[PDB]
This record gives sequence, C-alpha cells and structure tokens, in this order.
Amino acid sequence: QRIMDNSQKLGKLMDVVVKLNSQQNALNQCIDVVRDQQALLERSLNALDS
Amino acid sequence: IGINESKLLEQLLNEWVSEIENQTKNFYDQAKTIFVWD
Repeated sequence: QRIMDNSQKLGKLMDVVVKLNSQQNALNQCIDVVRDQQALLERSLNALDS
Repeated sequence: IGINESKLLEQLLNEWVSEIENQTKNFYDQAKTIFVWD
C-alpha cells in the first residue's frame, strides 16, 4: 500500500512537471517580448532623432 | 509601429477588427459632417 501511495504521489507530481515546462515556454515568450520591443523602440528613436 | 514578435495572431486580429470598426464609425460620421458642409 505505502509503495503504491508513494508511486501515485510521484506520478501526480510528474504530471505537474509537464506544467512547469509550460511556465518555462510562457517565460521564454516574455523574454522575447521585452527584447524585441526594446530593439524596436531603440530603432524608432533612431528613426526620429535622424 | 512594427508588430510585436511575441503577440498571438488571435490578439492581433481582434485588436485590428476593433480598430477597423472604430475607423468605420469615424469614416461615416466625418463623411456625414462633410455632407452637411456641402
């Protein structure tokens, strides 16, 4: 019983490791957002300054 | 403005649909105003 309890506990945690891989892909997209908006504001300032 | 590399195409389409309906109202009310000036 206690081996089967701990086995179901490990399984249900591994199903949530799939959700941590989802939050990493959301966080990666947030690191795309700010990089390429900053590189666009930079470029629009250079296109106004000039 | 350049389109943001991170934006979802669903967000961008709904954003542009809202703006085209805002522009649709303003086109008809500006043209209606021009017609009164005629």
